[PDB]
Amino acid sequence: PQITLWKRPLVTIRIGGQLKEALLDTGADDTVLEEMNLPGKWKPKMIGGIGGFIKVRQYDQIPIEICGHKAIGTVLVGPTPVNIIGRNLLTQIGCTLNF
Amino acid sequence: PQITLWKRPLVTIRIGGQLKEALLDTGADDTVLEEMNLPGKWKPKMIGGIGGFIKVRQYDQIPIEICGHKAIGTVLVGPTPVNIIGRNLLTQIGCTLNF
Ligand SMILES: CC[C@H](C)[C@H](NC(C)=O)C(=O)N[C@@H](Cc1ccccc1)[C@H](O)CN(CC(C)C)S(=O)(=O)c1ccc(OC)cc1
Repeated sequence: PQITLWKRPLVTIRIGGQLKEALLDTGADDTVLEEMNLPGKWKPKMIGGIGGFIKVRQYDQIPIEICGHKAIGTVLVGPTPVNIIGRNLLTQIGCTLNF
Repeated sequence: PQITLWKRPLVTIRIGGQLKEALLDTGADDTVLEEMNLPGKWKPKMIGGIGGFIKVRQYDQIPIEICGHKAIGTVLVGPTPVNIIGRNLLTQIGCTLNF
């Protein structure tokens, strides 16, 4: 799709069999989802943004369908203000910025 | 132009006499610039992201050129680690996400 930006670019994602809403975030290096259970091993990680750093759980090689497009990659889980799809997965689904 | 997301989507902006590098950020509602002593009236604001909230100064109707495209609107100024072009200005330069 072509998505304009007069509203937040929120899309439905499917992960671990569940539907969620998530923000397509070109200013995010990584994908960070609100607290949830995901299967498999994870490792502790810290990530930072505008207000400082937070602790997250890093799950590698997780499948996620974003607005109908398949990705499989690293998903961070922790106290993010909103579910965020970052560049690691935006690149996988062929997302570009255009003007 | 088309901008891929393999790397941070940094572009050159002009506001004042300072050319700066800023992120084209679809995850940002508002535009947030690194500390700079802009002239004019402002209002205090708090904005929140990963790690919590920071205090910024809200300046209105500020001309900013983004990649040679003229925009004018609200810019938030404070202790962000990166200059952030938000949706309020991305819409004005006709920027979309595409996949
Ligand atoms: C991967 C971790 C994290 C998500 C990301 N950090 C990095 C290093 O990519 C980030 O915070 N990304 C930021 C941009 C960024 C990048 C690097 C360092 C600091 C910030 C994000 O794109 C915009 N922000 C709003 C979001 C959190 C809903 S925001 O910046 O917090 C924000 C919040 C409110 C705004 O206006 C209301 C505008 C912007």
